[PDB]
Amino acid sequence: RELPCAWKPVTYEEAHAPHYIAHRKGWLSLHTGNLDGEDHAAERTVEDVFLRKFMWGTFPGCLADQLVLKRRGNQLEICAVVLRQLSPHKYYFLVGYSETLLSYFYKCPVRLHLQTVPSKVVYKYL
Amino acid sequence: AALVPGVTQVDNKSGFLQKRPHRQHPGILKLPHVRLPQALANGAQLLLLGSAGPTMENQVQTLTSYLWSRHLPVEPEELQRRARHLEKKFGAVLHALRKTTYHWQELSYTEGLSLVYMAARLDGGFAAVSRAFHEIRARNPAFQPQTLMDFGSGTGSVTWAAHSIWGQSLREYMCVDRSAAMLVLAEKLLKGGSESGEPYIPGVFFRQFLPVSPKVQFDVVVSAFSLSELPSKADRTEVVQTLWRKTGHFLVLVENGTKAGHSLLMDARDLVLKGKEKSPLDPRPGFVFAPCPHELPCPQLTNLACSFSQAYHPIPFSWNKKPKEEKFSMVILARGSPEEAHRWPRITQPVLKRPRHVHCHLCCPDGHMQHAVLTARRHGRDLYRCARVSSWGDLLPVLT
Amino acid sequence: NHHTYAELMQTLRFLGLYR
Amino acid sequence: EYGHTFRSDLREEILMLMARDKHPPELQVAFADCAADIKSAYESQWPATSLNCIAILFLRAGRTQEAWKMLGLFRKHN
Amino acid sequence: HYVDWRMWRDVKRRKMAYEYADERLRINSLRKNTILPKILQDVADEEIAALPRDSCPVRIRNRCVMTSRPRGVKRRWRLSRIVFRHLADHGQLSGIQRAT
Amino acid sequence: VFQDDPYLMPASSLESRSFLLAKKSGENVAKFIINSYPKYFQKDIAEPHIPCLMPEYFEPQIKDISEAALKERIELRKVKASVDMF
Amino acid sequence: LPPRTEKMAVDQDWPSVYPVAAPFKPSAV
RNA sequence: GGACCUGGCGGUGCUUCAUAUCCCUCUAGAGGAGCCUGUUCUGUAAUCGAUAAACCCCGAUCAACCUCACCACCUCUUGCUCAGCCUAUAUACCGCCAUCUAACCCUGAUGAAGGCUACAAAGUACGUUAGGUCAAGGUGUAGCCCAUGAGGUGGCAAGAAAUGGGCUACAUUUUCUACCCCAGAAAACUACGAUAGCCCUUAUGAAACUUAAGGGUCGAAGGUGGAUUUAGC
Ligand SMILES: C[S@@+](CC[C@H](N)C(=O)[O-])C[C@H]1O[C@@H](n2cnc3c(N)ncnc32)[C@H](O)[C@@H]1O
Ligand code: SF4
Ligand SMILES: [Mg+2]
Repeated sequence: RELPCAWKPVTYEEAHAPHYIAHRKGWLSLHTGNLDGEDHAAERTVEDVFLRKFMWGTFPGCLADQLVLKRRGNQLEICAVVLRQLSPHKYYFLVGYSETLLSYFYKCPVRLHLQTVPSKVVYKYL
Repeated sequence: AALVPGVTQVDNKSGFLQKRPHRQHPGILKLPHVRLPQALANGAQLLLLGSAGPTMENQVQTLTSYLWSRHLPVEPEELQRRARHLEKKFGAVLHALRKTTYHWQELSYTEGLSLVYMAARLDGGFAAVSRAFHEIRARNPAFQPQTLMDFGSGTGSVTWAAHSIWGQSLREYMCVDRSAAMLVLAEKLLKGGSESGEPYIPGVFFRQFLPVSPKVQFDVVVSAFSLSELPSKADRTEVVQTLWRKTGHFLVLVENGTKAGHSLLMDARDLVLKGKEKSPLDPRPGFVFAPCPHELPCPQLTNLACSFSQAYHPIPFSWNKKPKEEKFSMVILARGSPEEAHRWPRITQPVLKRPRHVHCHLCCPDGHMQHAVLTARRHGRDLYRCARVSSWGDLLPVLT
Repeated sequence: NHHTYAELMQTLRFLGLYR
Repeated sequence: EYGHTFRSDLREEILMLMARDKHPPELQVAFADCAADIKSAYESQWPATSLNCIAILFLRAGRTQEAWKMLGLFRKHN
Repeated sequence: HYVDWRMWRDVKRRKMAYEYADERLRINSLRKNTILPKILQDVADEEIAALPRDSCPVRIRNRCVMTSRPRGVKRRWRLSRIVFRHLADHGQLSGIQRAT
Repeated sequence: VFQDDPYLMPASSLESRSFLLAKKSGENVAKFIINSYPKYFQKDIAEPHIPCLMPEYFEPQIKDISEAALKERIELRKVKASVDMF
Repeated sequence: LPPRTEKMAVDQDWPSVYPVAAPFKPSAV
């Protein structure tokens, strides 16, 4: 009355912070560019950015975790973790489409390695 | 809407367009960076020689921040309403009410806290009051005050500004403060920061309670950062009514440039405009000389505030290096009737200059806020130049 | 390029193969 | 695993072969588990052979209650 | 479809710088030797001046390739500090780790 | 040809054929996009040059009335155009 | 479906399961 | 009205000390000049922001053109996108930072209530702000839309101070040379000292007094600077 009376689940990658990148986490993309003496780091980085945007737009709501972009010689492996929500026929169609389109866009033999999980692999609750 | 494309024209009286540049157009009211009188700064530093250590910096900063973020004392009716909502949603209500409400305390200004308040607010108050007085001085150069009062005259800042502006005509400086320490501080500052000496300004009268005689009307009555200290709306109402009754020519009211200060000054403005006295000794009506170009309710009270700024050089101290800006709200109420019907919009916000266009927020005489983007092609070369040179707190001379 | 990259998204979304 | 869950003839052959003769108790329990799984494959969608064989298998494995429940389905499907 | 007008202006500059590079080099080579007569060096100063102003290799800026930021650009990645830190903190830049 | 993931491994002959047909249809859609808009895939970055990863051109380039354009249309197996030009 | 690692004998020919470089498959390892 | 229980104390004083920050003391420097670099006003046709206060060697690990988003005119218009706006709005939200404000068991006669001793005696288990920020960390909304959009060519005035930061000195524990620590000269006015001014070469560039390096000329003030301030570990 009178005044004086008054008086979220996270995956393993999400759980760990950027300063654990070489201690507990790894690197999502692997290539030779950033090594001492090597060339074309910027080209690989731009390729990585486009690959991530393209995959996230071509597999909407399927990717359970981040992509892993591996590079061996001339090859380009997109190792992704997806859900078991979309039907397998659509997964095969999208894999074929993505392989062909990325192979012709980067002029290299791209290849996808989908791994399905039932649901987001929760590590803790931040 | 006091700015119509192609219809409104710049207001040319006394041939300011022909006989003067555009930078010297009548509606400019900017004040150069304020520097306090050397006597005042010397007195402040001398009085603060006793203790000006690292503790004083923290204390000054805390006092300034608190006096800024402080809210109005909450009236009982609002508390009852909030309590009702709390019970309907539900000691638990009283705790939830302790939170979501501001704890307002009376500030007991003893000697130490008065020293802190001096060191934290003398310069700012002087700057604000100086700009407020400059408003009257610039718009009516013929007015020569002889009598001044200062409610809550804690440091005499109003007295110093009144001297600085009208020292060749003022002869009486009534100062009122319940705080005896603070009266003593004001006297010491006026005597060069020394307990024994000669006052710099002649004719000062210090007091603790207001004058009593009804027939006495003072030309200028000022209250700067003082009404926000009163504990209740009833106290604020009675104080404002008394000041208006004893106002002869101008009542100047200044507060912190927050929503709190704007609301307080608008309540005072509306009280003074809507006269209740059945047969006052002074029958003269009262109007808003500045900064409002009308008498209707503010278009900015609903959710926003209305403030002004004045930049000034702080008193040299261990923590005061760069020039500062004081943000304050003001209102000047004058007895009688408006001088003419050609009143000009007021800029209540920083003018934004951009290539070939100028954003200006105007409070127009019709009683509305107009957010104008002035450009030469749409509004006129002279008007665009006037807009380009006008800034926060100025008057834009447009007619019809 | 930023034309190849941006207009390829435009074509892909219009064909309904990208979100 | 190869998608033949919903083939009737295969179920029929398996149940008949399983219920043909009397087997040691371990294999009887195993055949009872298989018969229960065939039962569930049916409920997830009734030849008299499959019904009778499932009943006999549950009986031989000692799961008397489920056989007595099967007695209801015999009457239900005529 | 570049990031903004400023990036497009710099893409325009880099195009003409490539087209005019051989001619600029040759005309510039005549003026950087104390052998040929001064009559010829003085004219190549006129020939080089008349070439379109954007063809000059000194008017090209290393803006970021993703945000067109004019400064704070690491040339090895062509990425401004804000965009680099975003990718490096997510472990999307191979080999990059925070120092200890 | 299939993927080792349990959710994507075909379980039946019909399912295996269906998955293969879906994959081939996706490849065909990608090929259609690539050939329909070569301008987005002409930028070559591969050393040595890979001819099999470049867009294919199915349109006549010679437009005049001449025997060489006829031979071009015959090389492209464009029957109706070849008859019309003959 | 169940992983195929359940069907792998303890004396199989491992090189045939991973003939070339491939990413880790939990249902195959 | 008698006896008792929990208290709180939203209260004080004193005593000893552990008493780290903050003090105090102690050590070693800088502070007064000449420059530059931000910023303040002023001045100017002439970037911006930093909106109460506490964070300018700030955005910028770099400004001749460009960068550039500022000014003078000139010049184009469905325009790199099909537009485009460094135009406004976080005084629209969102990110961000900031200001302020249990269960069990025993005892008391089964009362409020209480429960420890180790050479062991009942205890075990937020809200707020006419806040900042669009170098967007975001999403929207308002405007301009033959120009709040493009483009071109030139120009951002500078002397009064007020500050911060840095550099360089005022020398003899110094300066030059050899050398890299056993030498020879110079030395207070032809001593030291200028990253002060002016002139000439070299580098880069299309364009250099206008940016940098060196040489010449020059040899200014400076003569160690209190109150203060910077670190210590
Ligand atoms: C703190 S000063 C405000 C600043 C001052 N006006 C200045 O210019 O520096 C306001 C003073 O008003 C005084 N005051 C409070 N209530 C009052 C009242 N009812 N009548 C007169 N003075 C009052 C307080 O003692 C307080 O010191
Ligand atoms: S917005 Fe206009 S009417 Fe309101 S306080 Fe300000 S000047 Fe006065
Ligand atoms: Mg412009």
